[PDB]
Amino acid sequence: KNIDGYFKIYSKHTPINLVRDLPQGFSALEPLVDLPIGINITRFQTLL
Amino acid sequence: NSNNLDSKGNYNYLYRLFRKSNLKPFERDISTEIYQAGSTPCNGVK
Repeated sequence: KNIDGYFKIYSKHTPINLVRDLPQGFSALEPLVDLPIGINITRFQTLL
Repeated sequence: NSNNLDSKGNYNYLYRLFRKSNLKPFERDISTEIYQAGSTPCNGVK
């Protein structure tokens, strides 16, 4: 998430076992870090 | 006042006199393109 140049990150890790579908279980991610990024992001690419 | 600090004469202080849209809160814009105040596309034309 991003607001007024303040980019926020949330995350969660859980043991699971499914092939292609997301798990039916319910879980809430928790806030991780906030930085004044100062860029109104409109594009992104995951790096491998 | 910074006359004793910034006034040499000094002209290295600039401000954007023309922009096609107003800036949002705490927004910045360092665009260098020639302002197209008319329908004529000023793509390098002055």
